[PDB]
Amino acid sequence: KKLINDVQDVLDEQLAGLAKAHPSLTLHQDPVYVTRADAPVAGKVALLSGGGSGHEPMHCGYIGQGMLSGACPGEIFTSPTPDKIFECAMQVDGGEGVLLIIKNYTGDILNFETATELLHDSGVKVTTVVIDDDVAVKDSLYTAGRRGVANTVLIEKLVGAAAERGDSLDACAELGRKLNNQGHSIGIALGACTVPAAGKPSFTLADNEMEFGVGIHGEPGIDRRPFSSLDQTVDEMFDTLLVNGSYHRTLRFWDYQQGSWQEEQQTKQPLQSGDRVIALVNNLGATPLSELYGVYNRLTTRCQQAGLTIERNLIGAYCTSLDMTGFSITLLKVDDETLALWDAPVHTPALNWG
Amino acid sequence: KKLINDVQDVLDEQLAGLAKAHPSLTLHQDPVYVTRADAPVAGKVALLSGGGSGHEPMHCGYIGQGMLSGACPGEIFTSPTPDKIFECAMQVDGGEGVLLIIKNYTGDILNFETATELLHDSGVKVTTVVIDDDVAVKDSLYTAGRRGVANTVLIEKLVGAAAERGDSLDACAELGRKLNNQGHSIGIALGACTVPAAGKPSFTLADNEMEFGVGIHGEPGIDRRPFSSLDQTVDEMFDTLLVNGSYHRTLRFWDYQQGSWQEEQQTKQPLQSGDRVIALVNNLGATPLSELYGVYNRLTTRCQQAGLTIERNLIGAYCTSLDMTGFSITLLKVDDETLALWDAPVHTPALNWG
Repeated sequence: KKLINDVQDVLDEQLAGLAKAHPSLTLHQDPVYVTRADAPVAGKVALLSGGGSGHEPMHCGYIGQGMLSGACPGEIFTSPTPDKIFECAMQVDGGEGVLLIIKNYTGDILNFETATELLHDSGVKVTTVVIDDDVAVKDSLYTAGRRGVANTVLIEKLVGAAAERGDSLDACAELGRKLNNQGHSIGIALGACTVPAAGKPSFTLADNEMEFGVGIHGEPGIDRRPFSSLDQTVDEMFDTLLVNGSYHRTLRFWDYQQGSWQEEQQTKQPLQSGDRVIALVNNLGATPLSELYGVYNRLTTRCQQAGLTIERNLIGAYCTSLDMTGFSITLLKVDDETLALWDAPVHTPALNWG
Repeated sequence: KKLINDVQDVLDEQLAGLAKAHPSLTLHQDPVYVTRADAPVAGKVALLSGGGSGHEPMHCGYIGQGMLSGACPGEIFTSPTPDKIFECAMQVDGGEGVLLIIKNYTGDILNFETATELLHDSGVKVTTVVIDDDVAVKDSLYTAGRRGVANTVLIEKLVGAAAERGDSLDACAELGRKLNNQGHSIGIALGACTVPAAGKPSFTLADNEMEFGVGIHGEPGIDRRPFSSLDQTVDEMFDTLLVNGSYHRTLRFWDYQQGSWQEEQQTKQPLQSGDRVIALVNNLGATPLSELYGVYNRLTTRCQQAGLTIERNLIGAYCTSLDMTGFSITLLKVDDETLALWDAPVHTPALNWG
């Protein structure tokens, strides 16, 4: 049961609605991508992201002043192909370079890496930010690292304010990478999503089961455990953020000066007493907004007990998984300079403040 | 399967979360209601509404500059009692009177009318606007008229901007009543919501059925019909707004000069070729945002064919029914003066622009 017409047409119809609804956005065709109406903006770093459809408002909802210059939607839960990304970046280059924000998945990484090389060869100054905030990893053989989830939104906003303020390409990439090392996420599901071309949900769950450590692509989580109460659920999530906070991994970034990928080992420290944070209680798609307030209520108690100070918050549907019933919690460690970037103007379909 | 703890505590915990999340709000206790942190604002008409919980963000998400002065939440899908309303109005009176916005339900009307008389007797200048936008009525004996649904949000914003620029109580009331006569709504459901004290959803639907003409209290609609496609669904909704737009009914308003209720026969005219409209595509709770863009896409086509011009739009979760899978469409006739009230600053948890 989905509000769609023909299955071949679902995205054409939804992107048509997006363009008609938002005069500040330009829907480009052949290939299809979205940019701010006034892109390219001369003399500022352009910010680009993209990924599968089915995460609305991520990413097209974040295109506008103080956030993304453009976004490349793909098929449902499928990365965009290098051609969209190439053309989108060429469309938004304002003479100061383009920063690509890439969520850590195999498809996304491959496609965005391919476009990056293609761009550099056409003389576009470009570098990259990889997001890998989801702390839930199944104990098995593999490989893919940590997934990029809701902290992508917070980094997009903070790096967007830096770009808009007029920071250089390198300063913007450096902030994005630093913030990646300081943001932590975990998601749960009480019910699965259904992809239009399915006719049945991603997975099934008994009435007393939750899927713990879930992504954004409808995938089952790292395991099935009992669902007992909101407080218990929030408590296991918050505890996991702490115990899985420490993380060492190899990441690649495009070095445009040398025309090659620079590998780096990077370390995340866990959140500690005394840290100041931005909290995102993110709807995965079909949870009542009221329940998210109940989650926020418990989250503040656990933060207070652990010595964490929530400085700012976002509560709502910011990075979704179609019609999945569940939510995620993201905590991102900030300071005075980062808070000032948060409070800066943003004028997008999904986030607006002045 | 709900994100709650003890059933007795659901609202206590969600309202705690609301208050901790939003420093611009003050949560008052004994009795519980919500106001702007700086209420009462001296020298301006105060706007107040309220209703059952379960419609979040309506109404507490609409408290702030340019919209509600305060709101009285009741129990899940139950009107607040006269004591909350009385105390809330007393808290927000700025010396210029209080305007109560009431959704047309048996419980809401009785409770807000009782508080109106009480306030009048305490020397508070007060009057009322009734909202009865839902054009779907079952053909049977009953007697409650038309329900107040998502047009309440648009009216609260437009009347909120007029109160904020300094219009008198009478001018704000007349604007609210005029707007009520020019707005038309209809909702459908593909899946029912579940109230916490239920453990089963409010109705069941075959996989090819929809509940047509549904409200916001999880009630089944005016009938069950086949569900075939997004387009057919939107078309039946749109067609229904037209054919049921004409409406003659009796409303009561508080005359504060005579200290009595003033009955009035009021007429709604249907939407017509050449009309300019604000369009709201409202999530009833668990519909993916992407699908709402597909609805907007079809809605624009039908509006254009009918000769209607959509001047502004809102798309998202603005007046919900817990975890109901469905949506409503609201069209409100406007002119230059009304659009300028729409474009005016509003600073609330759910609506924010500059």
